[PDB]
Amino acid sequence: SGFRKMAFPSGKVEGCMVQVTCGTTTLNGLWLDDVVYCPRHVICTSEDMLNPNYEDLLIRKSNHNFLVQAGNVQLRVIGHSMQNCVLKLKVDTANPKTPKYKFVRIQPGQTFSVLACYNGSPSGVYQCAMRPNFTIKGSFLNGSCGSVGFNIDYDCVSFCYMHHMELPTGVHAGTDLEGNFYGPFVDRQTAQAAGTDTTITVNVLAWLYAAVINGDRWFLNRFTTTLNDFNLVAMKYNYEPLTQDHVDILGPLSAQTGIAVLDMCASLKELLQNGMNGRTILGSALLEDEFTPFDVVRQCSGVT
Amino acid sequence: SGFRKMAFPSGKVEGCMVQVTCGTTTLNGLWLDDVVYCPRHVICTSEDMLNPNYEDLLIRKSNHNFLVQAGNVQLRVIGHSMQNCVLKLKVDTANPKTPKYKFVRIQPGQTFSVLACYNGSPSGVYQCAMRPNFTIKGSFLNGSCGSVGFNIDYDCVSFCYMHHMELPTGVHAGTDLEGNFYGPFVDRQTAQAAGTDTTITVNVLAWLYAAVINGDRWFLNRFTTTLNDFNLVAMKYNYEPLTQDHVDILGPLSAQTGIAVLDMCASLKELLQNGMNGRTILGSALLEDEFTPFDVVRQCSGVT
Ligand SMILES: O=C(Nc1cncc2cnccc12)[C@@H]1CCOc2ccc(Cl)cc21
Ligand SMILES: O=C(Nc1cncc2cnccc12)[C@@H]1CCOc2ccc(Cl)cc21
Repeated sequence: SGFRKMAFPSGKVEGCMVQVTCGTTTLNGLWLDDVVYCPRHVICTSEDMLNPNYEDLLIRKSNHNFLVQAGNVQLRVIGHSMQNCVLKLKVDTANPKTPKYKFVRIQPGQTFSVLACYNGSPSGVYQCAMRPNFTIKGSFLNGSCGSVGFNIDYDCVSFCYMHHMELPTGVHAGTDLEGNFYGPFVDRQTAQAAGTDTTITVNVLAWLYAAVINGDRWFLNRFTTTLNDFNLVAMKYNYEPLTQDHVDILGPLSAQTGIAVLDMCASLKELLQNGMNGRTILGSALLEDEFTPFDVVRQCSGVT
Repeated sequence: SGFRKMAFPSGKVEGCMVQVTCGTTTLNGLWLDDVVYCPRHVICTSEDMLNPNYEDLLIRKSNHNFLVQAGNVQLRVIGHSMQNCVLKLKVDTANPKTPKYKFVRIQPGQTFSVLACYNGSPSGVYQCAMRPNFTIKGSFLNGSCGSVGFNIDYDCVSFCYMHHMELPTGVHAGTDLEGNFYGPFVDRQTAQAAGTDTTITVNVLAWLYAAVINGDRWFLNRFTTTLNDFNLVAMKYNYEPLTQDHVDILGPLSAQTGIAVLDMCASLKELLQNGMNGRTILGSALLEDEFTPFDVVRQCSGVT
């Protein structure tokens, strides 16, 4: 028993973290096989970031200008190319610690673990979610760029995110491992609207099932609802509309607890309309939306 | 910017995790040098746990009865001994992945990262605190026993905790790496009082400083207090009394923000007496006590 915001074990990802220096800029790189992946803003000075012409800035750079350092050993750069907002540095040595890996583009509402790095060194690991508006509420300081988000299925690491930017609002933006930004963000120090964010409804319901599994049951009630009645409430409270796909993904949790999905929706409706009344659920005074139904099942079953 | 419940990178600890089987019981072991450390209840069946005589149960066991498996390779056990509530299995091979390490006994209120394991395999990592009553609010299922808590200073892992037991209340109890329980707990399936827990005052204040650093300042007020006036309030709300040592440890955060410690105490006093009024601080609707002043400084400075 017990429910925690757990991150995947970070070892397989620590072994890929390298330091990438270009001119005066240093950020983090991801070394998989004979390729180092890093944000393309490694070629910019602070004044370049205002309105950078990346093609033109990269043209002034050569393989010898990119300093890649793994731990304490230098890697020889033999190729460089720009793919969207990432640079791919071909090095002459395959990373001996390259795990089984995939590059995946996660969906809004999905969760992942971030290994925060500075100067190619890992400082911490946390579990977070890709918000519906495609930002992440991370913990990133200067030099954190190039830090990656990932999931782990047994031995295969699915890299899903690379940190690029902190918006003036304090939220974070980044790309998939092909350099495509999540959301409408561009890699420029300019005004950028994050957009209206919503609460991930399926995740809150999943977390309410983890609460019932772990003993916190006070929020359970004598009521039920319909998808449409619940969705009217979700609209009023800036929650993502619940669809039959969300109900279907909640099937395993609904089966384990014996509480129908729409019955749990009625509980969520009452918590939305009445608040917590000074009580807590799984040690939290707000409705948690950073645990997916897959995460709750994984944590309550013990998948390693 | 951004503030997260960050855990240390778990790689150095993943490389020490082994599976320990004795009879029909399997739990996790910690392989450092040529020694595997695991909870001594690995020698018990479920019926033994009611009132076990560990000396007598261990006497029926020989080195060949302890099956230690690292990944997919078996370790040869050449010695066994019981130290308090841990078994030390001398194996014939030193763990090649043994990092620089220390065995430390942490103080109540201090934090650490837990690498949850099942069958010697790491499933997740989370940051938690040793409660003032010496329990931990972890996330542990059957087979999690032998999972360890630790801190990391550059390259040195300080092992501070080994999971042993889940109390009927759903809280967790365990030992230091010499087998000494934190708190009054015994390794028996019997009624065990956890004791009155309190909120770690210094940690809440530290987290309030991290909120000011990161922008959440609404809770700041035109008031100040004294250690004694604040402590009367702390008493009423089951908060640990604040001492001059706590004020002293808050010095760096007080210096960074320019907000005197007793001025932040006055803010905490008002939050205790008036609640949050439906607002949040660092995305939380309650006062967080699982970040020490050292953790806030580390996270806001970027120590790797
Ligand atoms: O965001 C960036 N810096 C950081 C990232 N994350 C966290 C931080 C925290 N504190 C200072 C800086 C940070 C860089 C530098 C600023 O201008 C831009 C503009 C667009 C892009 Cl793609 C990157 C950057
Ligand atoms: O606590 C224990 N089991 C677990 C630990 N942690 C989490 C769990 C979750 N779910 C089932 C079991 C768990 C073992 C077995 C029960 O009897 C005792 C009594 C004292 C001692 Cl020292 C250990 C044990």
